[PDB]
Amino acid sequence: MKVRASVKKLCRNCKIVKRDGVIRVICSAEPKHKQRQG
Amino acid sequence: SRVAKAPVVVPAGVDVKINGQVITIKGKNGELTRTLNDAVEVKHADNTLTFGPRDGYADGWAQAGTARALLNSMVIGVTEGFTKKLQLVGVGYRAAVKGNVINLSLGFSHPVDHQLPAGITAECPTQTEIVLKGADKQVIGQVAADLRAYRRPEPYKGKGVRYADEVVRTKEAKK
Amino acid sequence: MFTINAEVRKEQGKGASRRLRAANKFPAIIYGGKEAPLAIELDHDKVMNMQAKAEFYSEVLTIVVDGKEIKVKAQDVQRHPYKPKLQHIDFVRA
Amino acid sequence: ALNLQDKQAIVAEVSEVAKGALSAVVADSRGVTVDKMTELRKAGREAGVYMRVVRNTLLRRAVEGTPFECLKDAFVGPTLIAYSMEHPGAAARLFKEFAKANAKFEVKAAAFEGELIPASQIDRLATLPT
Amino acid sequence: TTRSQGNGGQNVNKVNSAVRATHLPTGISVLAQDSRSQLDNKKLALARLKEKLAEMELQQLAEQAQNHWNNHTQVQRGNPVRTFKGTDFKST
Amino acid sequence: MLQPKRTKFRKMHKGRNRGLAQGTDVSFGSFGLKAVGRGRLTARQIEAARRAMTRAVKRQGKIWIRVFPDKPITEKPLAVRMGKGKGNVEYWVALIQPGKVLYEMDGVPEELAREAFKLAAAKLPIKTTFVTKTVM
Amino acid sequence: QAYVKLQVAAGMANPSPPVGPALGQQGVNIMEFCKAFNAKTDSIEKGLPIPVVITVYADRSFTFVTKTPPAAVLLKKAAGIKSGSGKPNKDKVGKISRAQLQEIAQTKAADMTGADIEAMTRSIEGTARSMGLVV
Amino acid sequence: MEEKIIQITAGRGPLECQWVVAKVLKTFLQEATQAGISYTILSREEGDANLTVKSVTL
RNA sequence: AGCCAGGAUGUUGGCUUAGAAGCAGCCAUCAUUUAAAGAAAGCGUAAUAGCUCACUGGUCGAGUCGGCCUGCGCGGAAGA
RNA sequence: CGAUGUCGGCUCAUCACAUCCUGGGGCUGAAGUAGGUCCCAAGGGUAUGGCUGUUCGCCAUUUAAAGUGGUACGCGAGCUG
Ligand SMILES: [Mg+2]
Ligand SMILES: [Mg+2]
Ligand SMILES: [Mg+2]
Ligand SMILES: [Mg+2]
Ligand SMILES: [Mg+2]
Ligand SMILES: [Mg+2]
Ligand SMILES: [Mg+2]
Ligand SMILES: [Mg+2]
Ligand SMILES: [Mg+2]
Ligand SMILES: [Mg+2]
Ligand SMILES: [Mg+2]
Ligand SMILES: [Mg+2]
Ligand SMILES: [Mg+2]
Ligand SMILES: [Mg+2]
Ligand SMILES: [Mg+2]
Ligand SMILES: [Mg+2]
Ligand SMILES: [Mg+2]
Ligand SMILES: [Mg+2]
Ligand SMILES: [Mg+2]
Ligand SMILES: [Mg+2]
Ligand SMILES: [Mg+2]
Ligand SMILES: [Mg+2]
Ligand SMILES: [Zn+2]
Repeated sequence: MKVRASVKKLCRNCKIVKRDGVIRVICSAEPKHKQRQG
Repeated sequence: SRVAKAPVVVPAGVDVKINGQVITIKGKNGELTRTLNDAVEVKHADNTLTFGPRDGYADGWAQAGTARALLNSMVIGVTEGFTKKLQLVGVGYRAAVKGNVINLSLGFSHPVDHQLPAGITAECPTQTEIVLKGADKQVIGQVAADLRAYRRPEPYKGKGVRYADEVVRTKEAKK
Repeated sequence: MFTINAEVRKEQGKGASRRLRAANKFPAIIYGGKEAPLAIELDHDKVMNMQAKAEFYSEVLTIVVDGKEIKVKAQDVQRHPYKPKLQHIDFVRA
Repeated sequence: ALNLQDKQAIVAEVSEVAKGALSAVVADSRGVTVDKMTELRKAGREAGVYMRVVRNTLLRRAVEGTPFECLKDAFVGPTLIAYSMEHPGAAARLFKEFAKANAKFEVKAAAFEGELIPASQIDRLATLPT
Repeated sequence: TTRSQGNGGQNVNKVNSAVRATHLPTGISVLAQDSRSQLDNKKLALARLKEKLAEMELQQLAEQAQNHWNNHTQVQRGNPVRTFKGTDFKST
Repeated sequence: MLQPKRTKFRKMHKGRNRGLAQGTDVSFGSFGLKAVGRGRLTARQIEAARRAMTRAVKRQGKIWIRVFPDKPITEKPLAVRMGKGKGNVEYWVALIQPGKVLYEMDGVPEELAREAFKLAAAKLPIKTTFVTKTVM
Repeated sequence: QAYVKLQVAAGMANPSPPVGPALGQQGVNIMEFCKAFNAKTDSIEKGLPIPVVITVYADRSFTFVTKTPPAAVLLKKAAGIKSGSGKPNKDKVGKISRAQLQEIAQTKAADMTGADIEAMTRSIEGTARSMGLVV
Repeated sequence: MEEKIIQITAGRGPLECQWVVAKVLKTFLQEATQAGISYTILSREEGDANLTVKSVTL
């Protein structure tokens, strides 16, 4: 999982979501897309 | 919002009872019951079910649309229901059922044993895919998720427990 | 052609400017040639939107101050150093 | 399409409907680009390049465009009933062409209503001048 | 980062300004403790590592020229692949 | 590496840059960067941002700079007391002017301009804003 | 049903190198297609490619329709050169005449889905311009 | 695109061998440029007399 | 925006390459049928092929969309 | 400053978690023995030796590892020196 400060939307088909106060990006087109902040 | 806007249909001769927010629905198929979210007002006028907010509620129309979707889901459930079929892709991936008890032969030292509620039953016209029908969409989806999370498959070839309409995104292990 | 509602600023000054900026008002002055100097207080976002046009520093506008139209045109400008606020906007009579 | 483009297009269709009387119907409910190509090529060989197969059959477009002439199309506009023009000649044979195209592998969404140009019924007009 | 081995005083017994730059492929290490500022010690250690690897890069050219030299005495006088006869210098 | 050929004197006071600034307006280029706050722009930072803007523009257009590290600051090399006189000359900067355009761009779209100025925000610790040349 | 045309110059039979198995992706034979292509090209000149469309059906009896020679090689022969161009914007290659463009257009007007010859004539003229065969 | 470093040397021979080295180097360069390969001169240490080279690297 | 559909013709543009036919990269990057087609924005192979997307046809339909200034939030934040 | 005993070692450990690592969530340039990893988890292991006036480090054999530290860079009204 990714630990950074500046999280950003990844491509034309990912999805910013809020999950327990942290930004989560997922895109099954790329199993990598699972971002995270903290 | 626009979900609660739309009208809600029910069939004729289907015993639908509202007791405050507790709404049950029973018919030739079966009975689906749940008490609804308190942020919603409900009333029925002789042919329709309407959803709206209650006075002094913030998430009013939102939860009204939520309850609208829920009651349409259970209306469809009591009309015919919702069907799922957990399909396996792999070399010799099989299973079985005994009413609601399932064996899984996917490479363990003990063939896994699975259970389903009284709301779902399975037959086996085939031994690589299981046909299991019911009226509870969320229950059958939970069963799907359980037999999928038992062994979530790999992303490389497509070998494991997947869904009927799903197409595998092939990430081939670069040589 | 913009018709802007503006009033007469009785007392000016720095403290007056600070309280007017608190109460959403920024000044400007009427002048030009030999006429008597009068200065007005403007409607902030209205002026910003109207001067976002390309014709603000070119065309002959019209000012409603104490119930009368005044024909003036742009001459100069001052701006907030580091914020989108026009510190001053200048009028030459037409 | 914005308001000005709509206004010029509506003036264009007003002029076209004023100049031309006869009409025939089609609908691309199951109309493949193969069928569209066949119809456009038949139109190009029969008449000029302005032969069009456009679909302007919306709830507020064709009914509000027709009032200049042939006001009867208030019953035609909605429900996806397309318009195809036939300028040259009186009783051109492009009318039966859309019926034949419907007959050859189509969903029968044209309905061959015919806009009753000769004030005839919704059936085929078998006789045409030759 | 470790302790500068002096005699010594109680402040240098604390200081972890001894910087050791170790090059992991070659294993060559150099230590810098000249200054009590650890940034300057780190910079000096990096510079000394640069210099000292520039004497392992320089003892390879000499080592291969020792191999180029042998070719001078490795010439064999016979079995010619090419022959040039006379000043006309014709190939054969 | 922007740095004076010669300075008036080798050192100078640490200095003050408070209050309001004077580089409010844009002077040379189409697209600029505002810094409302306060800080310092190292010569390395200024050169780096110039190179990065060249990178982004692909050598299309021109770059402009207003503030200069004409003031060789003396910081103190670590582990030296307040005493022993003033410190030693170490590097060069310019400080942050509220309302100042720092780097300028032209010949490329506004989108690329804001991109490159956010990249200036990602090669500088200073607060930013996107500005263009003012009509009179 | 599998409408992919993959053919080469009729002078050489059995185009195994260029496409090969691409023509035999299904279970149909590779000899029958070549025989049919030769039978269609018997009455026309040899040494140029001819496109043929195909809709394979289960009964091993394929239905196909042939077409005219490609307009690319048509304009190639019209210009009398073999290579198109190298960096066409920089340099000039040849001169292309409006009348011969019109005649090249009229010989493939029957193949192309164009009624008014002028539109497809300016189409091929623009093709030549983009390629560097200035009109 | 391959990279080759070749050495031409007189061995332990006299001025005649040095002269032969010079002539062979010239012919080698001419033949290489005819064959279409590029080159650069690295070392051209001289011999003992006029137009006599001891060894060359290519 | 979901929903049924087109998304072509010159064209398989030409190289240099091991084949490059829309996808390894470069050049012109346009002409026609113009409701629509961008020598290609994604997937892919060996070269394709094929599947998409941009864009536009058909429906539910009153609402929809992007810049700003301010109140309070979200994460950056792991001790002996 | 009319005195608050330093480095390392031993017993007891202490506690931190900031995890080295197994035990547990993901990326993978992660197919499976098998590792590169971004991390939760401190209940717990955190070896045995050679060299070293000395935590440091190299080497040999296991193997999860032989953590980074406050404990006045532990603990000397417990030991050593
Ligand atoms: Mg973390
Ligand atoms: Mg004051
Ligand atoms: Mg001493
Ligand atoms: Mg100390
Ligand atoms: Mg100042
Ligand atoms: Mg925050
Ligand atoms: Mg004391
Ligand atoms: Mg005491
Ligand atoms: Mg005491
Ligand atoms: Mg792992
Ligand atoms: Mg943790
Ligand atoms: Mg612990
Ligand atoms: Mg513990
Ligand atoms: Mg604990
Ligand atoms: Mg030991
Ligand atoms: Mg011993
Ligand atoms: Mg400790
Ligand atoms: Mg300590
Ligand atoms: Mg201690
Ligand atoms: Mg004590
Ligand atoms: Mg002691
Ligand atoms: Mg002693
Ligand atoms: Zn994505």
